[PDB]
Amino acid sequence: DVVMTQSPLSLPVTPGEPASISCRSSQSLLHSNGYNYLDWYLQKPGQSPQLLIYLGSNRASGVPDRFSGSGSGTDFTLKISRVEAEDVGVYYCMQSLQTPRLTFGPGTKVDIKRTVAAPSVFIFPPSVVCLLNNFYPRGAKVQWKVSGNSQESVTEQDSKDSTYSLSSTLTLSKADYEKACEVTHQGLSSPVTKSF
Amino acid sequence: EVQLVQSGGGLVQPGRSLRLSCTASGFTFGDYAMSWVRQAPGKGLEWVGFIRSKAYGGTTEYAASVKGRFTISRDDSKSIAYLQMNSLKTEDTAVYYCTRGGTLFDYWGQGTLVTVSSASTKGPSVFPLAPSSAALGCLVKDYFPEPVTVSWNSGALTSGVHTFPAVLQSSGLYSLSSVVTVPSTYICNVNHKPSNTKVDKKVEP
Amino acid sequence: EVQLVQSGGGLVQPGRSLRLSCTASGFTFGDYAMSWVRQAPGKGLEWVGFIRSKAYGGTTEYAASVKGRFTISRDDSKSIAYLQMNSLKTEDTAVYYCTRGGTLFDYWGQGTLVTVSSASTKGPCLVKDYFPEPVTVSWNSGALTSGVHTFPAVLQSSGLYSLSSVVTVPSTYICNVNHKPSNTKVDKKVEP
Amino acid sequence: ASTDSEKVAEYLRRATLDLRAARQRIRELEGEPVAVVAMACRLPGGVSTPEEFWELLSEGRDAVAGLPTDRGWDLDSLFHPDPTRSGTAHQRGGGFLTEATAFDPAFFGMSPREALAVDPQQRLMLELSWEVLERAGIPPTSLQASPTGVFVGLIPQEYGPRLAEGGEGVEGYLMTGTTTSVASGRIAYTLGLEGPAISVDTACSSSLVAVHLACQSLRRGESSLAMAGGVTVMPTPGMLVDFSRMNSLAPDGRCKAFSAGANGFGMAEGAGMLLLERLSDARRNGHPVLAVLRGTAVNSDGASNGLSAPNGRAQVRVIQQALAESGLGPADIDAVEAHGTGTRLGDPIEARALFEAYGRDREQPLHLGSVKSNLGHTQAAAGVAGVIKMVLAMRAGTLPRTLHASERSKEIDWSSGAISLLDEPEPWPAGARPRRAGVSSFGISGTNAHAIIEEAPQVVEGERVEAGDVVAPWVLSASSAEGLRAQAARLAAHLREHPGQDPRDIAYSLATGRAALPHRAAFAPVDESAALRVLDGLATGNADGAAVGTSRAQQRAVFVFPGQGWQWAGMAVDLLDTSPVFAAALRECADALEPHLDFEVIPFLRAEAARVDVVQPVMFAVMVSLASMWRAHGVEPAAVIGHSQGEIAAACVAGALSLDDAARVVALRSRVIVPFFSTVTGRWTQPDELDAGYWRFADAVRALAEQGYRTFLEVSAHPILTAAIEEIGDGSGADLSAIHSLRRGDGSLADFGEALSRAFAAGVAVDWESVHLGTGARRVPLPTYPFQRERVWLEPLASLPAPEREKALFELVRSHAAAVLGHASAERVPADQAFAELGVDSLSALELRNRLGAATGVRLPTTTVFDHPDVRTLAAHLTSELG
Amino acid sequence: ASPTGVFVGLIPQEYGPRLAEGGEGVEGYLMTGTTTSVASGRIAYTLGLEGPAISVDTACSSSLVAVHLACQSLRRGESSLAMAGGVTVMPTPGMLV
Amino acid sequence: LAVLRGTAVNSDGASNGLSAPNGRAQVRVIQQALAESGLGPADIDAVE
Repeated sequence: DVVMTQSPLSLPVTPGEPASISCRSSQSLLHSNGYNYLDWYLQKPGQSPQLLIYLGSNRASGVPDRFSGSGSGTDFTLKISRVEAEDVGVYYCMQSLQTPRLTFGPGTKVDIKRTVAAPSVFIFPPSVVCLLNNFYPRGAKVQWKVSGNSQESVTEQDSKDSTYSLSSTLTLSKADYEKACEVTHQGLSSPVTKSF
Repeated sequence: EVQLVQSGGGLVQPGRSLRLSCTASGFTFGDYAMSWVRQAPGKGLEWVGFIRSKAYGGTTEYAASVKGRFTISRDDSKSIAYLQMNSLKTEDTAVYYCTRGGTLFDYWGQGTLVTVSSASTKGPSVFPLAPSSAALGCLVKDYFPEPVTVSWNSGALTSGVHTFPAVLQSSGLYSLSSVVTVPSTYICNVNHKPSNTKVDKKVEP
Repeated sequence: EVQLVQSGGGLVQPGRSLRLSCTASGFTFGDYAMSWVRQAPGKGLEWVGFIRSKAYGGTTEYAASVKGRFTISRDDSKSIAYLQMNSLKTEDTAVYYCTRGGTLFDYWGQGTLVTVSSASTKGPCLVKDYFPEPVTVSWNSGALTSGVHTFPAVLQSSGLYSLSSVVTVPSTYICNVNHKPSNTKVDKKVEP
Repeated sequence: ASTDSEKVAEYLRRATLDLRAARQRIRELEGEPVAVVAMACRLPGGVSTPEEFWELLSEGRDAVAGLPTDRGWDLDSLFHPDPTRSGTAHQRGGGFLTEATAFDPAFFGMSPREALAVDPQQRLMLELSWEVLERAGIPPTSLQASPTGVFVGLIPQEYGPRLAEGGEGVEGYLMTGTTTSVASGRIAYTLGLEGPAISVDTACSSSLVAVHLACQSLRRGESSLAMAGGVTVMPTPGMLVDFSRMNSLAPDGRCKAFSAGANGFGMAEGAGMLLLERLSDARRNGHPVLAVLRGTAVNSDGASNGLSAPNGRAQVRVIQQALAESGLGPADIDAVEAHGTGTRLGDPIEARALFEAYGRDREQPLHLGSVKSNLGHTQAAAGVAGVIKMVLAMRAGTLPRTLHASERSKEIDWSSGAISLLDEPEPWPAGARPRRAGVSSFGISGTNAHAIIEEAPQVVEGERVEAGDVVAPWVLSASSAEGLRAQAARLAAHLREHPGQDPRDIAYSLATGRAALPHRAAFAPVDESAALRVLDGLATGNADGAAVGTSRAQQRAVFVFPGQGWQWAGMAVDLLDTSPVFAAALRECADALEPHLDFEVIPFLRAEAARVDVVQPVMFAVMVSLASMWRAHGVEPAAVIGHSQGEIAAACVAGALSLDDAARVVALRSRVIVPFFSTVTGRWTQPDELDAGYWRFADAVRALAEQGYRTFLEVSAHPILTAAIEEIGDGSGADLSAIHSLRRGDGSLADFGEALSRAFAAGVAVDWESVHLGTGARRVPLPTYPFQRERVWLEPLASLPAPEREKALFELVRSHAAAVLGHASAERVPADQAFAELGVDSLSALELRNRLGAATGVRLPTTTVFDHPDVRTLAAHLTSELG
Repeated sequence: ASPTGVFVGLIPQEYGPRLAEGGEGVEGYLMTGTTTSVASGRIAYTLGLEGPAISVDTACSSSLVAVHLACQSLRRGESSLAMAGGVTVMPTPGMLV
Repeated sequence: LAVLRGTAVNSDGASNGLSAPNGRAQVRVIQQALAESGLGPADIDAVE
């Protein structure tokens, strides 16, 4: 009754070649009638969700032929043919054995594959900020200590280049300052610090 | 063809009441069963309620954090679904969707904002700086509501702009930031039509 | 891709036993449910029985007029269904069909014919008192092929079917018969 | 949710919906019907329009006159007492087109020397395509870079001298004028289409094969618009000489189908053309629908007895295939247009095949008729002509007659009675049973085809009408003054023939459906009789009550913002009270006046009801409202300039400040008492730099003219300082034309109408759709273009003394240009015209360059023609290369 | 009498004398032996095939156009077999002049 | 011997001359043929 996608949550893609998303489940469904009660959904950025494939692999009308499901009752996996533009968003695995479904699930993101370009680090002395630039793949750790209160934001996947940019702000109110800012990236070595 | 539209939504203080209208056309509305889903602003999708069909009669079941809070309503003369609001809470601020089907979520609606807060339109602050270099920064703080526009050099330079999305402050206000580049005469301009405020600021390093 | 190729039948004396086999092919035989339908000669259709799929168990409903006279068994290793004829009683003779599906009758396979009762060959223009089952006519030694009106056989009090054939002309006619098990050609002419 | 009780229901519903959608897609893909939109034809006799063809069919005449004389045929040794003598024909007549000799090369871009080498077939096809495009209502210039397939059926034949011997003037163009491949390539190149272009030759069934291929291409979705037809024009009597050898030609040359006096099939010539589109797309765009094609079939006779003799089994099979493809039963056809070749042996075979296909199971007697009795055999032009006749007669609800059919052939059985000859006209009224018909065409190669035609759906009914008061302008364009006069005369005559028309309908029809040719004339009518007088005046050649102007490659306009001058401002009535845009363009600016003046739309009316501090805000409001009205009516400026008080309006229209916010921010004190030219600085400036600190007319206008804009729209209630602008325009460069928006004392919308007419006459692009957003007007048929044809036919140094040197150079350049292009009248070529429209190509370009280099002894770049597309530009460049 | 399509690409060329000046031996076969439409008809008549026989002329891409048409006809299913090809022969040196 | 996938036919349109080839049209022909064949540009090794 518990299903998690178990597929790469990021899953970078590049057009031309195909891809796939695995979907591992708990004990198999295999309803006595002879079907698997598993569905797929796709969410475009800023769009309403739409259905792709219901039980088994019988993708509904309107859906392009490039999509095709498959899998047994406990090893469902969705195959996508040659990758094109868009199709970037969140994909959801949906079960049907338990009617009172609460949450669709974390889902798996999809984005265009790129290189491991390193980030950049800047500081802004005075209520101060620590921002970066072009640190694909997405990911950054902020551990202001000089911790507990912070506030950050992240933009989209940099359509023209696909290199995310981030900005985080130190939460302070007034002249209570009497006296750390480093970020670790997987495409980067030991973090660098400015510290005002 | 089959069209679904939603109406009813806006700013309401905590403890108010409201209703939402879902309109269906192009199919026999009697057979299908309506369901309402809600997506938090920056989180996943969580099911809210589900009303059965008169063929089986029946009613809804709702879920946790919504049971006993507000109810549903469904008609048949004009196929208009109604979702009631009772004692709205700030955490309920999220987009709402109305879609066909009770188990297989078929063709969806379009969504409605429906925000809950207790504040008033304010004037943004600026507090800008250029410490050494270059992504020049002119933040915007303490403004309400969300709609706001910013630009650089009175909307002249638009190459590399990295304006970041809004974030809710603990006081109910919002804070912004905007940096572009200068790897070397630059003025930051922001407008807040809801508060009808014009602010242009020059920043030096 | 889907055939049932049922087989197994013949002539059986009253108070005996027999069996029939329906052979699945192509589709997954496990999920579907089998059924048997019998059509009496010169009649409509009637339902015999069916067996549920393993997902719902092995329940078998024998309708009526049988009540344990016959039994239906299902095999999944070779995907073969069996109907066990037992204690046949006269009117049970018909052509039997094996169909796929419990309620909605699918591809329907094909039928097989069985007979009943005990008698012997007798030999036969009335062409009366024969019981192989088939009879052929060679009108005018196969020369005259016009105005033929051969009619189907008719059951009598003690079997021993009878036939009929006639031609007309307002104006040299042998009629004649053939009998496969006995070869009792009689030919002969007629003048009224 | 009840398990296994409701969940399966949703899945079943979804599966049923998907299955229904898939089956609908299959059905649509396999057999979607195609609709017929337009009509074009050129038939023997006096036929030039389909209506004339229908008239001829109704009166029941024949177009057999005799051999022509313009083509220079010998016409004497073509016959002899001995029929076996070489070079002797048999036919002493037939229907021949009399317009094959004439052509209009100037309308398209083609040099006369090149035009002299063009085959008559592709020569006629261009005119047919243009007419069929104009008739459907689609402007010819609209279809650019769009999928539009072209299919033509032709026969090679021979036109001019052999390639090996060559010619004198036409040497490098003998190929492109005397081949079959270019028959569609030329049309595609002229119209700029991008659909497939195919030329197919299958003897007498070429047109039917072409329409079948077009239908298949439309069904597959490869192209969204199709165009098919056939043509056959012979310039040499060799065809008759050859066909006389096997003695298959009747002496007189008349086709007697199914008659007792069969002698031959004669000969004739003609052309036809159709436009096709699938029914759904035609319905969506509102294109006219005449009839619907359902199914066709193509087959060959196979191993027939000999080569020429046909077979009946193939005909029966193809008929059955055509009937089964469209799913129409054999007892659902009312009439059939047979081949009707009239030969001795073909007629019994065709009759027996028709009896087998239809007459075996018939309840009502089938009606049979042949069009070749009226015209004779037209080779590839056949087939399509039969479809044209069928659709015309079936629209008119009357079956035409058949000539020389009073004596049925004895060799053909008629005892069945299921087939009735059309010896007399038969009414064909509409009824519950949809009307249908079928056509056939058999060639000498062996290929044969059949088709089924059905009546248009009865859904056009339901039109509403509504009166009105706004008068719409009338416009018309041509390619020359004579063309303009002829077009005006034709329009006047057609209007006289058919009275009771609606001025709105005619204005709507003329607004959309005609190209923007560089010879324009427009006006505004008040009566169906006064417009007739105006058209008669235009035909005579005097411009009275109408605006006439000639302009090519001039389409951009510029607004000019003056200061004061129209202080009467009496046009506060209507406009903002009647015109929706002017109404919506006044209050928001008036709302901006509330902060410090409380001056809304109503107090403007109350102030007038019949001090610059209050005139200036209303002046700004009038400026912005008129600018909004103009920009909404399709005309947008390329630049704007302002007077001392016009810079505020210039900033408002340039986006320097918001629509209403510009008003009371520049006027925060409120009385002080688009790429545009900054009048204070005399240069182009961006809207951003305008601020509070911001708050040579000849030089500005001359610079703007140098930039490439040659007109100005004076937005004001009265024309002010326009004469100075005109005078400065005359003194530098080309003529500079300006038009006022409105004139003091005339607040009627007719003033705006005539202003729009003048703007159109000035070459300003106008969006007629905004003018006709909705009035209750629909399309009405109109006459086509009046071409101006002429006969074409082949048969088998000073040392800078003065600017007078510049005129000498210009004259010699003109003479050389006339010489190279083959213009026999070396008296005049257009001056402002470029070279791309004169028909000069690379072959002529290098010859002209060599001639010029030899004439003046200077070195000239090869690509100079690209550098100087105009003769004037080349003359100016060469006159500056002295010393 | 089998469904079989023929598609041939051709460019018309002159071979003998003009029709108006027919020679001694050949008088009535002049046009039958030169028209491009009969090119496929000859094959369809000698082999007895009963299918669409079309001659297509589209300059240097005639063979490819014919192949495409044959492929479409086969896909639609109106014929069970097809033949496609092109040919070009220069009988007189007026071409390269 | 081999298998054909799909073909495409198109016209040059309005070029600078009747015999002047058009550039962008051929791109459309190739793209339409590839799309009809249901393949990608990376699946072709040689071109004649």
